[PDB]
Amino acid sequence: NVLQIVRDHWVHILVPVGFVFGCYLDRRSDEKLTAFRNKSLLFKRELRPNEEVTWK
Amino acid sequence: PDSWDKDVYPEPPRRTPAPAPQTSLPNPVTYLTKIFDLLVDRPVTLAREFIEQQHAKNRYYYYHREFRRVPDITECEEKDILCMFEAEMQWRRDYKVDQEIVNIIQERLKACQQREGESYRQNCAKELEQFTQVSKAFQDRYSDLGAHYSARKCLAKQKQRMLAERKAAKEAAAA
Amino acid sequence: STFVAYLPDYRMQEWARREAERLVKYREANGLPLMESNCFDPNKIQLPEDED
Amino acid sequence: SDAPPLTLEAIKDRVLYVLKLYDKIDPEKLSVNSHFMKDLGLDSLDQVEIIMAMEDEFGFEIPDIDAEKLMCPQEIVDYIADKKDVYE
Amino acid sequence: MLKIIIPTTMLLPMTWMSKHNMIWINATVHSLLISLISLSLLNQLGENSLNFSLTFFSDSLSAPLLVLTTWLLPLMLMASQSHLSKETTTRKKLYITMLILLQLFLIMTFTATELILFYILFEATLVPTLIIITRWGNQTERLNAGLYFLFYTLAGSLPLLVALVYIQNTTGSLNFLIIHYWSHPLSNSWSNIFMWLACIMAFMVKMPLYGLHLWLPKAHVEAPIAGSMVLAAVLLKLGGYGMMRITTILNPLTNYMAYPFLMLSMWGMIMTSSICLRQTDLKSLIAYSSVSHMALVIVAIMIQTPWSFMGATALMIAHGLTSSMLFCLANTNYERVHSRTMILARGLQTLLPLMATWWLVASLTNLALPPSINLIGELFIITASFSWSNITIILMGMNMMITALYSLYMLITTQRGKYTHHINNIKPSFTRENALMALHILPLLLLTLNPKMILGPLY
Amino acid sequence: KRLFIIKPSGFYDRRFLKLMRFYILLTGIPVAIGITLVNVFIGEAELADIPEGYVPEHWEYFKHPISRW
Amino acid sequence: AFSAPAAYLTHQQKVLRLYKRALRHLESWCVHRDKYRYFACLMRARFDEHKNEKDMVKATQLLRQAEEEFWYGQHPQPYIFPESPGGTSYERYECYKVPEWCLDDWHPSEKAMYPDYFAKREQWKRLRRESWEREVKQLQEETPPGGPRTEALPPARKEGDLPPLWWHIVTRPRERPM
Ligand SMILES: CCCCCCCCCCCCCCCCCC(=O)OC[C@H](COP(=O)([O-])OCC(O)COP(=O)([O-])OC[C@@H](COC(=O)CCCCCCCCCCCCCCCCC)OC(=O)CCCCCCCCCCCCCCCCC)OC(=O)CCCCCCCCCCCCCCCCC
Ligand SMILES: CCCCCCCCCCCCCCCCC[C@@H](O)O[C@H](CO[C@H](O)CCCCCCCCCCCCCCC)COP(=O)(O)OCC[N+](C)(C)C
Ligand SMILES: CCCCCCCCCCCCCCCCC[C@@H](O)O[C@H](CO[C@H](O)CCCCCCCCCCCCCCC)COP(=O)(O)OCC[N+](C)(C)C
Ligand SMILES: CCCCCCCC/C=C\CCCCCCCC(=O)O[C@H](COC(=O)CCCCCCC/C=C/CCCCCCCC)COP(=O)(O)OCCN
Ligand SMILES: CCCCCCCCCCCC(=O)SCCNC(=O)CCNC(=O)[C@H](O)C(C)(C)COP(=O)(O)O
Repeated sequence: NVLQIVRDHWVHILVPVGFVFGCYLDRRSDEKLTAFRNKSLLFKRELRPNEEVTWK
Repeated sequence: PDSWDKDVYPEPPRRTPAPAPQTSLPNPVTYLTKIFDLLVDRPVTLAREFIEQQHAKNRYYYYHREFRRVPDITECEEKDILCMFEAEMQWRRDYKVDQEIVNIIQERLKACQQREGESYRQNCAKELEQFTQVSKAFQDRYSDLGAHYSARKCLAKQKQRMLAERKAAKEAAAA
Repeated sequence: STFVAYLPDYRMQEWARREAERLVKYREANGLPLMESNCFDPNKIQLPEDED
Repeated sequence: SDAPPLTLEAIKDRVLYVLKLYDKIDPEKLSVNSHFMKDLGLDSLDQVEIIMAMEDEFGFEIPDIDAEKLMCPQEIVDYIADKKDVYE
Repeated sequence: MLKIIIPTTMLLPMTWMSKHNMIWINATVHSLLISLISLSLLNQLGENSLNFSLTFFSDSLSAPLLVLTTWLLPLMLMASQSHLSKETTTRKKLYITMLILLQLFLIMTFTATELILFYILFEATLVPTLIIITRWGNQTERLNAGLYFLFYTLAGSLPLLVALVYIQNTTGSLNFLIIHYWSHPLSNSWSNIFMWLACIMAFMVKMPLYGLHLWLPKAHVEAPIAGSMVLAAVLLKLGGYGMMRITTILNPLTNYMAYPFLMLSMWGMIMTSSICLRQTDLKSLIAYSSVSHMALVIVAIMIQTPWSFMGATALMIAHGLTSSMLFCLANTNYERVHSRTMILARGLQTLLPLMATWWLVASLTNLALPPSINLIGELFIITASFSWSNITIILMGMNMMITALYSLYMLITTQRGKYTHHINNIKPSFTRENALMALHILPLLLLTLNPKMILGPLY
Repeated sequence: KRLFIIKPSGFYDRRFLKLMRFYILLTGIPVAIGITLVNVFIGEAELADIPEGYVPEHWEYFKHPISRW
Repeated sequence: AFSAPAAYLTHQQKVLRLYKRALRHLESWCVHRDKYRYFACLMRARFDEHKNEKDMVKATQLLRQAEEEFWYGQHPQPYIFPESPGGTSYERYECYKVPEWCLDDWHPSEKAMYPDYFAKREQWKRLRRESWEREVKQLQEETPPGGPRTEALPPARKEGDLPPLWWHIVTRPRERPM
């Protein structure tokens, strides 16, 4: 049943997939700007007994 | 109620007189007040009681955020962008807090003018003087900065004022 | 519209109000001026020494 | 509510009423088909006074170009009827 | 910022691979979805802008503009699909592609971190707009309009390019944050005077400033409906946004370089409002009204106060919504009677009552009825101007009167009186048109409840 | 006597208004009921001091449950 | 309103119109019925004084100076019948007049109500469609080669003919349409 309706409605995945991919690339871009993570005079903090980073 | 600090938002002891009837006629206001009470204020109070019963079951809190004190713009050297950034953010937060201080004082002034009735011109002089002091200080700090204001422009304004005041005092000492 | 109506206070106006409340309480509890015409400490400023 | 819809019959009774209240017209010899100038012996000024009486009657003004030609009571009835949208 | 941008790009192949009878449905659905996602940029930190990355950032100045762009795209699609019904599938896809490319260029321009990227995108917006006007424009006059729109814009923007590269050679950077933190005063010299002019004239011609405004009646009148919508709602605001950004490196020179532009904008406010009173074309009237509103925005930006910047932001947003609504309203009647003359069709309230309600509401927001955001912006600008000089009230007061006059004149001429006897092809309003009007109007009214969102960075 | 009143067609405006009301309400009645249920059963948080050595999460600085979420 | 105008007014028409205007303005000045009746008879007499003048030039000058007198002595606020072109109800019901062609755009559900009215309307439309060509041909027959000379239209002359250009005169909305 679903063959040809997939073949005629598959275009409805392009924009949600682009949204997900953009969120992913924004996270990857964030991963490049960590030079001052937990290093600012205003927010520098002592790590909790188990946490690794103050933000990801 | 106790929710807000009565030192920041003060009000006088609230003297109200006792009813001294002078006639045999019934006062329709008090009867209307009993009717209003027993038709409106009791159902509303019961509804609020139930709502707060449901509130107490699930009690959670939030915390006011506290900010350290970082070096200001005076102790940042000329091209150090990180010290400048943190100093500018701190100056902006202080500007916001000063706006809110002026807001509190203005609220006091307005509440006094309304409360004192026909005697506001004499009974609200302290509120007026307090506003005048706060307004003068706020004006010196931030007026004429313009849009695109910054901590550096506020510092330049302060320094210009300090130079003028120093020179005035110096030529007054020669008098 | 609902999402925009319930946006968290990232503009920090509640925080600013509470901060001003603390400051006003402390300052007129101690008899200090509500605000100072100098935004920055005059001891951290080094004006040019001579003016004539 | 307001006035009942006009009926040609009430119209024509009213025009005849005003016409026999006119001193220059013989009542016992006026008909709904009587020509003003030709049968009743009037001139243009009499006819003008007659249209003005008709507007005073029915409370609405008649244009001069249209009136020039209302030369018998039936023509006045037809004019008023077609103006006020009465079919019966 | 990538999360908003990639889906917009995705819209491109989604429309190129869609079935011939589903292009409008698909584009509208996913445009609306993109608009919803964008809605999340309105959360602003306070002290500073949100810097997503080195290349993109969002501001409180920026967030309102982006949401308006993304929201305007589906409305343009709804307005277009009627007069484009006879078109081939490929040309319909090309038209939608033009609209999508325009949205993509606009989103990037508002969020670019540095001026050279802002300049490139701000100039790239010219190509799709020109193609839309000259290819889908109804009249012969569209070709002339396209030339006017192109040349007026480039004659301003090329000196800006020279000035920008010179500024980066002398300062070392064009990044807006570095530009702001390392700002130094502009001396009073001939070199600095011409640098100021080269930094300002492009945005002046985009607004448009009075006397450099002649391209706008041509281009806005000869364009198809979606072209006119995007030209009035968003493309005029590029000048305001760019000026608000660029005036940080221009102090203290602006104190006296602003005088002729303030004089032009105030007097030309009066002039274009008066022009609206004797206009035989209905689109021409809406165009000149836009000019009058943008003159107010120019004054607000030139006087450089926090209240004036807040008023300018609010007025930009409100104008963008109201002007698009007015253009769509005029286009419905044009679709009926195939003429732009205002006295051709009269007494339309007797034939189309709900459309008359839409007309009344659009005319009421155009004259800035309280407490609409049009009046919020106008009132804030008027107060700042009063502080600047108390004599501005006379000009401001006069403008308010003439605006009420021509707004209600348009309403009365098109909706009231008796219908033209001969025209008998005025069919009932379609659901599409009513929904388009509501989707313009509901957002404006909703904005009154939360004024701070459209207020800007100064707030 | 009852005459016919010549009016333009009111079917299409009425249908548009019914459709708009229908969709607005379709999604906005559940939101109103949900906000009421949250406000009544969950409620806002109360201001408290930051306990010793504790560090709150970023969302624990706001009081309304919907804003917190 | 209903009659085709002529190229000009004759001396007689001008005189009658001035008579009517003078009488109406005199009634405006003379509020009460008896006093107006008296002065209107005096007016009619003063009007009849020059009734049988044969010199056209002196009659024209009499008319001219009479018009000057009327203009100097007119009422600044004459009585107007309420639905007349200056009346307080002049165009009051124009917002209620809807053209009949709007009825064809009605939804079928709207025409489901009123079936008899719409059947009779289809009959009227058939009548107009079957009369149009005869109307056009008749107008072309009865009209001089150099175009028409006045705005007058001929009646029907044959058996089942209708007067040419009748549809928008017969199907006027109404004068109290709601
Ligand atoms: C429409 C169709 C056509 C199209 C038209 C265009 C439509 C376009 C719409 C576009 C979509 C818009 C979406 C916007 C969403 C915005 C939502 C939002 O912002 O929520 C805000 C806000 C949310 O509250 P919150 O800040 O989150 O909560 C704070 C607290 O924690 C909370 O406090 P709490 O928890 O203590 O309170 C308890 C709780 C519940 O309270 C209670 O249960 C108790 C209440 C007291 C009752 C006491 C008496 C009752 C019991 C007595 C009898 C029984 C007991 C006795 C029995 C025995 C007797 C012997 O309170 C509530 O839940 C209030 C209801 C909230 C409803 C919000 C609805 C938003 C809908 C959004 C979508 C829009 C869809 C539109 C259609 C929706 C359908 C209408 O809700 C309100 O603002 C409600 C307003 C209340 C106003 C009170 C009256 C003030 C009037 C003064 C001004 C007027 C003066 C005169 C003016 C001038 C006249 C001349
Ligand atoms: C036709 C029939 C008419 C009759 C029927 C009328 C029915 C009633 C209509 C009137 C309703 C009045 C409602 C009044 C508002 C009540 C709620 C209001 O207060 O919400 C506001 C908030 O409104 C929203 O902010 C509106 C946001 C704007 C919506 C945008 C829609 C999506 C964008 C669409 C495209 C936009 C393009 C332009 C972008 C710039 C302000 O909330 P606030 O006082 O703080 O709340 C305090 C407590 N909180 C904060 C916890 C909630
Ligand atoms: C139709 C819409 C078009 C857009 C509008 C464009 C507006 C551009 C106008 C520019 C505003 C002012 C330009 C420069 C500011 C002052 C100009 C000058 O006249 O002022 C005096 C300048 O003195 C003399 O006037 C010299 C200039 C005279 C020569 C210029 C020719 C002006 C004729 C008008 C031509 C129209 C130009 C626009 C073309 C369309 C000031 O004395 P001074 O303190 O010593 O000079 C200050 C500069 N210093 C400090 C470096 C020394
Ligand atoms: C659609 C119509 C728009 C028209 C806009 C035209 C006006 C644009 C503004 C002026 C354009 C040229 C400005 C040059 C770009 C700035 C570069 C700069 O600032 O460098 C200056 C150089 O300044 C100049 O050389 C500019 C001189 C002008 C040359 C071209 C003249 C063109 C016409 C000028 C007047 C028109 C401008 C306003 C017209 C507005 C439009 C009506 C200083 O550098 P140095 O050479 O190193 O000097 C210090 C070291 N010795
Ligand atoms: C207060 C308001 C102001 C009032 C001031 C007005 C002043 C008016 C003074 C009097 C005006 C004159 O005498 S005006 C003098 C004009 N003289 C003539 O017309 C003489 C020739 N007569 C004819 O042509 C016809 O007999 C004719 C008379 C038309 C009748 O015709 P019928 O019988 O076939 O209808």
